[PDB]
Amino acid sequence: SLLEFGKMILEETGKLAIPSYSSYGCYCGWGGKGTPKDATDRCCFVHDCCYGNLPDCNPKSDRYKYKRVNGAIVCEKGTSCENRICECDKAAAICFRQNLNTYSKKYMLYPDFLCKGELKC
Amino acid sequence: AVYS
Repeated sequence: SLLEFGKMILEETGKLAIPSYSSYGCYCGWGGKGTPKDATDRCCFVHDCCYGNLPDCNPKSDRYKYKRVNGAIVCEKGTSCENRICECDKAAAICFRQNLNTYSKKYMLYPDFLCKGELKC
Repeated sequence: AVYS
């Protein structure tokens, strides 16, 4: 769920999910249109695609468990939906950590009309 | 909480 996902992101990057990653570029958040603006936005795009691979799961509400093994994220064993949701989130959190260097505030609250072009998962 |  968004509860577990927010806490991972905070742990990983030290930024709060809302407002740092809830309205960033074209894909972090609500969004789903156009060309991702930068590496961080790409993390969100791949994360959206990841959720897209799960039809009959509910990523926003479905709760999974995970533990830290010296920093490493380890998804604990639940339903198959919970397992796969946790892996999508884990990949996003790390992707975020990897790209922190190029995170730009210029992309926060990015306007919809500038979210142009197309990209297939 | 909700990154959507």
